[PDB]
Amino acid sequence: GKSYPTVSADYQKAVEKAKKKLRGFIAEKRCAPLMLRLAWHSAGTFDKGTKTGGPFGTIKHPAELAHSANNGLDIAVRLLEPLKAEFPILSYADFYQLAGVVAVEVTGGPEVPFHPGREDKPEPPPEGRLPDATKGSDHLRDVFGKAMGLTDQDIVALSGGHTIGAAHKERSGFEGPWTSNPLIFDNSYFTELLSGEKEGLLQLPSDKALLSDPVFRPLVDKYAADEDAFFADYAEAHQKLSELGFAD
Ligand code: HEM
Ligand SMILES: [K+]
Repeated sequence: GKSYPTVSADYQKAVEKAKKKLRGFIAEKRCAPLMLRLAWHSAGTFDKGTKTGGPFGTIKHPAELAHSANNGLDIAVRLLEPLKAEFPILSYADFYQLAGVVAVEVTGGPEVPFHPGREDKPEPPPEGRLPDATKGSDHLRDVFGKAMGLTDQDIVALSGGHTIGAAHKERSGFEGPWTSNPLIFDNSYFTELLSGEKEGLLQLPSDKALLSDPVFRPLVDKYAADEDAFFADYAEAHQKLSELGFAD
């Protein structure tokens, strides 16, 4: 159950103006995938049992940026700082999650509902909570299930965020896009994953894990066949992720 906090009218006005400015900025800079990854890596540190981590603005801290999993996200933070400065009333936590919602929207994805009121927290979570691309389904459930508190459906739908963007050998070490159209939010991640490896496209071991797991594979098949079902389940999961630890 979520009970969202009240924010002032002025705060609500700034969310709306920031949403529009983020559309223009993220479209022009071609940085939707990185902005989605910043929001995801922000939220994905939540541990439900201790209620630590999650989307509370800490990823901008040099000490969280310096986590190995977060290679390259300093770029994201830097790119957003001038625009954030235009919206002093907004928390960083809300601004980065709004950026992730807008990243999905401006690449043609679902409209993920957005609620303001996240407070910036003073201290980043311990390093080590983000998923490891070399591991498989048990590990995915450890991180998205046992720590974050998301469902198996959420795991597969959120994995579809790889439909935009690419890996970089100087960041993670992996290299290349998952899809032929890495600035378009669609179900291609799943149709690629099914079709086997393609010259010039990437699959992580963690993506492949989806194919061999009895619960994940029917969802991959669903999303490959029905982009609308993918969009519905993605929007549900992204909203949940963006709200972990918030408004509970
Ligand atoms: C399931 C487990 C996860 C693993 C192991 C994983 C791993 C990775 C890796 C290794 C990269 C490449 C980083 C680089 O070299 O630039 C990456 C990027 C990406 N990830 Fe994930 N990922 C996972 C889940 C997610 C989720 C939950 C989403 C958000 C819904 C997400 C969104 C993205 C985006 C959009 C990119 C591309 C970034 C860019 O183009 O710079 N990933 N991920
Ligand atoms: K795509």
